[PDB]
Amino acid sequence: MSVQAEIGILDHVDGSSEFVSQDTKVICSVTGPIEPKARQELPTQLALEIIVRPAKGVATTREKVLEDKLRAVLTPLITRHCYPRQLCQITCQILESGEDEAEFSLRELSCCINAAFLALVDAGIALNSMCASIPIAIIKDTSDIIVDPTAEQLKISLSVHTLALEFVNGGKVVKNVLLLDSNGDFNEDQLFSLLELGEQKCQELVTNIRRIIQDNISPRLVV
Amino acid sequence: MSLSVAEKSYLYDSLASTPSIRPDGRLPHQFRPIEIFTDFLPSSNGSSRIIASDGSECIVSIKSKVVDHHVENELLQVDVDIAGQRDDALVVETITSLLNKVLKSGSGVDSSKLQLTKKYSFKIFVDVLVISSHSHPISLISFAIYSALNSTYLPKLISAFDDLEVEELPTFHDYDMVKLDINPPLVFILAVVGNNMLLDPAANESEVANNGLIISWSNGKITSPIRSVALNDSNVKSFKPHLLKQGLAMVEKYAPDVVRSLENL
Amino acid sequence: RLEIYSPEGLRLDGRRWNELRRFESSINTHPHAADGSSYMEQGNNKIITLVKGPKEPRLKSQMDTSKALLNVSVNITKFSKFERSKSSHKNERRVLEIQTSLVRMFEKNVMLNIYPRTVIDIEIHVLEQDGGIMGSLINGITLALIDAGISMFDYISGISVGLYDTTPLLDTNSLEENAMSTVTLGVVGKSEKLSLLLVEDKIPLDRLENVLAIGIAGAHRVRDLMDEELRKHAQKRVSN
Amino acid sequence: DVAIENNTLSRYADAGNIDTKNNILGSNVLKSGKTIVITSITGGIIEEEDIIANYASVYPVVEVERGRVGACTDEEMTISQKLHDSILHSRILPKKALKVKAGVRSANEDGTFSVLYPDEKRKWSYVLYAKIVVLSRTGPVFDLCWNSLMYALQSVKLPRAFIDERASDLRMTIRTRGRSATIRETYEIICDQTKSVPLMINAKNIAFASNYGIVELDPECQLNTVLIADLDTEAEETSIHSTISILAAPSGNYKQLTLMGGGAKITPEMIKRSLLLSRVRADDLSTRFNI
Amino acid sequence: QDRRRLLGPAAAKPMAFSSEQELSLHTGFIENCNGSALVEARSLGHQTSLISAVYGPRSIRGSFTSQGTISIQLKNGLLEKYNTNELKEVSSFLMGIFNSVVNLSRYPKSGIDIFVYLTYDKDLTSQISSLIPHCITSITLALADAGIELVDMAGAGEANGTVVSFIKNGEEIVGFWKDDGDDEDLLECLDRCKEQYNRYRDLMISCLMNQ
Amino acid sequence: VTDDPIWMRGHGTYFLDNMTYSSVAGTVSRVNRLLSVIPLKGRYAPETGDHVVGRIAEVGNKRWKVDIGGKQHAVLMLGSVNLPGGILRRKSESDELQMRSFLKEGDLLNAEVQSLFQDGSASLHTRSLKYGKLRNGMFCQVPSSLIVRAKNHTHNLPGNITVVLGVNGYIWLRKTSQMDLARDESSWQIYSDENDPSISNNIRQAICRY
Amino acid sequence: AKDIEISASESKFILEALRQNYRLDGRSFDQFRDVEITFGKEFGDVSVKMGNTKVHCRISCQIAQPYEDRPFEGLFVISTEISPMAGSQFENGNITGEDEVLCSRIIEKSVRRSGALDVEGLCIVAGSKCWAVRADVHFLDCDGGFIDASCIAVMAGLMHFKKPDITVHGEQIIVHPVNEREPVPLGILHIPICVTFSFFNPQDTEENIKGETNSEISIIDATLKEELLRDGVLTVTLNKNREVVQVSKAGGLPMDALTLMKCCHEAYSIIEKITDQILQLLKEDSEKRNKYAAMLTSENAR
Amino acid sequence: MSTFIFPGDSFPVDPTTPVKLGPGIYCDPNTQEIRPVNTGVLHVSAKGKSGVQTAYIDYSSKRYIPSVNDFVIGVIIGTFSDSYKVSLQNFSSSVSLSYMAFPNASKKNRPTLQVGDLVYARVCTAEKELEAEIECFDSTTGRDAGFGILEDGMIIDVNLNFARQLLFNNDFPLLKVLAAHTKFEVAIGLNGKIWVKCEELSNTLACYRTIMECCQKNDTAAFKDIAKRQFKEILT
Repeated sequence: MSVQAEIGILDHVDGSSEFVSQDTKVICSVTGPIEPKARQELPTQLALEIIVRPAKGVATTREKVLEDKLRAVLTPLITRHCYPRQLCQITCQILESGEDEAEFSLRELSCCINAAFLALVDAGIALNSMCASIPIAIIKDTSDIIVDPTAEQLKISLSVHTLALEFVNGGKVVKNVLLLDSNGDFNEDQLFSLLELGEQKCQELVTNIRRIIQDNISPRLVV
Repeated sequence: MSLSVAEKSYLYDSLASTPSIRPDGRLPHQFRPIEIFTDFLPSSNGSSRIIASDGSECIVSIKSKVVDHHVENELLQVDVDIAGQRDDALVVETITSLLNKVLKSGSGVDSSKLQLTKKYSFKIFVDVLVISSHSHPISLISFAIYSALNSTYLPKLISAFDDLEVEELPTFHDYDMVKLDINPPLVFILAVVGNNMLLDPAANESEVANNGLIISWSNGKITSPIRSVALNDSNVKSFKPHLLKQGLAMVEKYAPDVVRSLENL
Repeated sequence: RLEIYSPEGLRLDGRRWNELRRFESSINTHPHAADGSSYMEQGNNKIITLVKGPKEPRLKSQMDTSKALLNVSVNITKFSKFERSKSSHKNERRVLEIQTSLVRMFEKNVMLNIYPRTVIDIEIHVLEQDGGIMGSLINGITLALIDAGISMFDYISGISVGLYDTTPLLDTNSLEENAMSTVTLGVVGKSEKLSLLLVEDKIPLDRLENVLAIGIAGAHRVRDLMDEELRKHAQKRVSN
Repeated sequence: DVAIENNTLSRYADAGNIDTKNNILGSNVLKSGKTIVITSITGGIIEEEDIIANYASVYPVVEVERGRVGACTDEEMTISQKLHDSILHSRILPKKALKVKAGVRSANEDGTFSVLYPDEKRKWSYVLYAKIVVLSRTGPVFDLCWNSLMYALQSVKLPRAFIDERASDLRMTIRTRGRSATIRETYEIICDQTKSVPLMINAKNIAFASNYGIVELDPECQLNTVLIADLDTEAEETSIHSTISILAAPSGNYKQLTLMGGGAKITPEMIKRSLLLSRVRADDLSTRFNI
Repeated sequence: QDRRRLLGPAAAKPMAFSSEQELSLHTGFIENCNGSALVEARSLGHQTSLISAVYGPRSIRGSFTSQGTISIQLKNGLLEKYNTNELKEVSSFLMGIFNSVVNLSRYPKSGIDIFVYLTYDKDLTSQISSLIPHCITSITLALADAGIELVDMAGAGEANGTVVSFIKNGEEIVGFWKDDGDDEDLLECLDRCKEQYNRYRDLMISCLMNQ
Repeated sequence: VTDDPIWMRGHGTYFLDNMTYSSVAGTVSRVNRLLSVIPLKGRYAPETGDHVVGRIAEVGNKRWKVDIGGKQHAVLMLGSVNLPGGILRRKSESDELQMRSFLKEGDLLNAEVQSLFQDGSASLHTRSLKYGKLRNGMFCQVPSSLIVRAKNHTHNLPGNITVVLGVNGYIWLRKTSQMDLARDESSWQIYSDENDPSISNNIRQAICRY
Repeated sequence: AKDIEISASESKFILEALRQNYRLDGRSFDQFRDVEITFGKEFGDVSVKMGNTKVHCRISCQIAQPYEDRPFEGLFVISTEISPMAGSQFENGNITGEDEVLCSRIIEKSVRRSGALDVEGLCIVAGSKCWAVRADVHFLDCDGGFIDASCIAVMAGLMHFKKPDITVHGEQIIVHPVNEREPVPLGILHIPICVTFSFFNPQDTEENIKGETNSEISIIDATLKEELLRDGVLTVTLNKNREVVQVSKAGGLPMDALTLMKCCHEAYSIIEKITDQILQLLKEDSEKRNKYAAMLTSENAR
Repeated sequence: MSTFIFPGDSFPVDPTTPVKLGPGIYCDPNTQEIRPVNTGVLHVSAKGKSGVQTAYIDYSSKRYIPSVNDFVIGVIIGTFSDSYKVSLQNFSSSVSLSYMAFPNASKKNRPTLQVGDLVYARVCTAEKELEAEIECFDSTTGRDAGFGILEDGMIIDVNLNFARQLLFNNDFPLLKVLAAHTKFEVAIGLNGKIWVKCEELSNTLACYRTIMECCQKNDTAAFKDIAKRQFKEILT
């Protein structure tokens, strides 16, 4: 396989999703809009308090760096002014990484971002645009780009890159780039190659997630 | 604070005048009734329960291990722990410091009553539990450590260890204990309210006092640590050299009697 | 290593198979700054308890209209073992576990209903343990609360049984604890209804009745000392 | 502007003083604006291409002071880990370099002692920390922490390390009150800093950071896309939500770009200008302090 | 490791090992802080630099307090190693001096956060006694720069590991410390430290005079 | 205790049926109309008509919370308080400030029990010019069961000091002032802070001995 | 943390449903929900679902230092840290943590104290090197059933789990990859499975305590609303050998020894059933992992 | 027009043609163009049947946000002097209820209520900036409509989409099915809560079990089979 996504699986929470990308498997919940804690009351804004918890061992400093990365992306995805003075806690539990957690975060991160989008779709919280994120590596053997890499391919990386882009006017016009985190050595001609490919490979992923939400929503909402 | 505004002025007046009368009504040289109870753990080297008149209670317990002392520069470890405070509030750890420095080796306390041959020292683990506090503990802890350390029994060496006896670990006699003699300091607390210097504040006195001076008595004389302390935040003032010299003079006179009454129960 | 029992009915303490340990207690050990207090000896388990309060807390969140808030703090010092405790224990699961057990249990024994907008703090300081300590802590609480004038339904009395296959040995020490499976039990009042049964070890289910039945007798035996101790004290302070 | 003073804090600041209360391996003070970053790099000892797992990492604590009584805050922890992460992916320190060997320290009965050198049983590697504290943070601090780290790292020397004859049969008798395994062998290895050989490091993989912002100007909202280089005030930290962080190395190699497009328009035209600014800043710092 | 911070490999262990002074003052040199001071002391013995920063008056509302309070953090140097407890003692010492010197009544619901950074201490040749003049010099400057009320400038000498702090031109004592000095030093030290206080008094006044 | 269904219905019992098994420690004795378990010792219990000496724990926007040494705090509120500057004056609106100026936390004051409520809580009142703040003295304290229980126990003693002695165990001992001197007052000094400079040597010593 | 506010009518209704001898789920008081065990694509990943209650366990091992008291055993540490995917009354690791401790402690009492995982054999080098086995239990959905589900998640997780084949020479441990040589499964001494009896009072405490009647409603396997609303609990844990592994009873409704033991006896049938279910599910997933391993057998007949 | 919409898409009518806004259409607060923000089915009305078209998206939620003229079941989770404080659906923002929110109640005609009574009410004020208010007295109708205080019964949590779909279409056959199998009393909240009560314990419970079951599966043919099997089960 490639990717699979389901929504609605969890029943006690306002919205939820299960994102699986090959070996990598992230299950997500959005809870809220709910009653703010006083330290997480913000005046005009919805608050975000994101938690990433790894499968193996217990969450550390790493997951805060991930939280920041997630929080960056999610702040213009969720309509902040939609709820003033309410909190939303997004709790992302990793059921399998299937890689090495300290070393590579490429698949882990991309998966969380997508499960967060879906969960928020199920939740009903306003979403301006479609977001997905794809993982891109470069392997040293050919000294070239391999899109959507497996666990083996990640080991033999010299460098690794995630991109996330905001999708409007048919979910197919790139509005903006909400992330481009390019770690390891790159020079510019690769990097604009990673955008280019990146564009088209994202838009496929957007098609697939788009399709999934319609099919799963449609027997629920009927007329 | 926990007292009245009216109460604090009455006290300030009372105490600050020539007689210096106070709720006990002591002259400045007198001490409240304390009760020493000892040796209640058969499991420990020595133990101490001291109940004071304000209803403050410290329990002080002496445990040990013999250790090679050439990999150590500490012989006495104080752990202080105050019921109803955690293990890292400012006052608790500051008390731990004071006490560790009072009991520091070669400084007002022996580092040769704790060694049984010149390679092996006993590391005495002082472990202090304050059962109730609502007044300062350090004086009462000092007094409790005295009675303790003169109730401290250690294992008696099997045989006179040399440092070349066979070059293996020292090994104790099965039943026979050695009495530990060792004279620890005694911390005494003096209080200044006006130009009047008074030995041993009660709780009430501590809450109106400008400052106090902690000083210690070791070995027939006064010695370091010396430290001033401010025994409130909100009735605080400054003081003069002459009043500090009169507090020296006062302890020198009134300390010896106390050590000798406390020593033999 | 070592005998735990013999057909001749001895131990290495020298107790009998339904004999209790040394039970010594005395009440009011802090009668100048604690509302009730008691000292509990069972063996060498040396437990002091203080009850402080009933008092209102000065935090609104700890105020409760429907009943008092109850706090039980189990403090275990660094000289309860034979050696110096290297570890922090006042921030350990084992101790929070005892806390969560004593509080939920005494919360129903004590009437907190008749003390609304109150907080009670039970403060339990261990001075030594030599095992049989989990039943000994219950007993010290029970004498503290009755001294403090805090109403109750019954006395919970803790007692331990170690099963040496089919041979149940009432009361325990360090050897007994570390060399077989121990049961710990509590009964409330002179009832057969058990408040607390705690098992950490494989006890067979087929023999489950044999260890509890002797323990519910064994419990009654502890409870009459508690009454005797208390009425000898109450008679003293009503003569004067 | 960036001003550094180096070896004003390190153990090895002098040649005629080696004092035992000091152990600071490499050190830098760096002042930019008012925001001052103090870096100390410190070792430890742990007995044990192009593949990421042959490069090692510093395990920093970055502490920031903004008037917070604590020092365990969510802002500083995220810095420290991200900082471990940057050092891994920039590939500076190959694990062969911390992989040291030990000679012999043999005491003689001739009243002298000989500590015998190899050419610098069991094996050892070192670990590297950095204790970085920050006083009066006024903007994004990340790049300051990274700039100082490098000048320090290129000042790191490592102690020498030695072992006794029959190290593999030296006893441990430290554990007691078991229950078996309370007498065993162990290896014991002191470090001696009477000689320190200097850090073997990959120069090409040294980067120096910068920071960027992307922001829009509207004339009716103080009643297109504009590029800022670097952020210094509260106002810039607060509201420049689209930002690019680049670590650029001064041969046209880049070891991280991280774009956070917090809401505003980014055309890649801005991105294309920033990658050149960052290398030219990298080239400026390089030549400025000859390190 | 830990959940709040990265601590790397945990079975890893440290490395085993193998007026006579000039105080020159500085202030107002870094910003995000209500006032800051810098004290560097050079002596034959040891050279040292101490940074201080004082944050607030801050409001601490949701409770009414009789008067303000002062809170002292000492932070372990990056080239000096001390026990946490000693830092607590010295924090406690300095608080009780400052309690007496800072006037606290113009400011209800106040907490003041004082940070003492004991950054560099280096010997070319206890220890904690010696840096007490320098801590007291630093912090006073900082309270003055911020606009926090003070009775007199606080300042001290160190004669023979004995530290005496005075205010009012040597007339009043606001604290006394003796730790591992010799018995009966009293006259030598008080005379010697008065000299020191009067000497650093004016230095602080002249730092405050460039602004 | 008993299986009788007419007795043991009151305090310090519980029951299943009529069988009442105690609930507290104490004696059985007839208080009121019912043979009932009566505590051996315990926390101070308020009642109507008691006159108690006690201190402020909290100041609110509508009431002071008073520490009498009971199971919870007793309430003292604005329709129930004489005030210095008149008899009720110097205060035109409710504010937590205006309350606070007269009475600070920890201040000590003699106040009478207006109605005992079934909460535990006791509505108190100060309303005479003898009632209100206790000043010029020294604090003393005992158990509340080793003083006589009476409606009043506040009186002059020799050496011309006055004891002010509640039902709750708190004791203030002060020099005979106008309000206690008028039996053998004040109206601007009811809750205003003032320690007389005219307390002398022999006055203080009398209070330490007493 | 923020808790669920139910009505008085809810409280009345659920009691009356028990009194008149039904349940909300249409269950019996003695009926346990079907647990389905979904084994991963990796060793020691187990998804454990019981109806809506969804829990996971992932097992990890690492090389670790023994402890000072007993260096002849290894380490079992149970994280039953909980994040809000079931409510908001569990948040941010520990924030109250009463339930964390109890579930963690009982699972330790089951697997380490009694034995249900070998610990002696966790020493690679005694007093130097050992395995540390970490069970991290993460609930994703909860509908009561908390202890029961967590336990099954710990033991299925451990049984499916496997660890690097190791060779020692001296103190140097050559760690061997899990494609290089086949990883070794853990030692299992017993199968603890819990059954949590949630006790509801039809009277009030005072009538209960010196009464002797049994008319107490005994139910297992509570719902979310039931978990909150229970007056008392008995958590009893048995293995499939007629021995009680651990008992946690400490607060709630008191009970006669006969009634407690009744409980134990009921649970004893129910745990063989869960144990059986677990056995045959493990097998059929194992058959798919064994499908060419059967071909490449080196244990063959002469 | 009745077509599936996603967020991040164009509006499928022109913004030039006047429209009234309903749920799930947002207007950019800079751009001043309207766009969808929810994933569902979009409906637009046609003029000549309305005065001006009203547009809206039907989207599933499981979390309730206050809107006016909505009918809601709450539990009273606090007693305060002048008002009571309601939680409609758990973990969320305060909803306030005047003392005088009930028919025939004034300040000389104050109620006495308690925590843990169930109420049924209209949202009569809703803001996000301020608190939402419910009155149990219908000011528009002028007769409360059997609004008031429920007692007994059992609250079934539901889906939001299910709850609106049962309320706003009376061709939905769940309650037609149920009415054959018992006689019952029903109260439908729009906060994702629906109350039911029969006279007897058996009868209430069967309703509770059935609506719940039906709600999960959420399929039209499922609904018939589920009732018939469940209402037999409770009498077997």
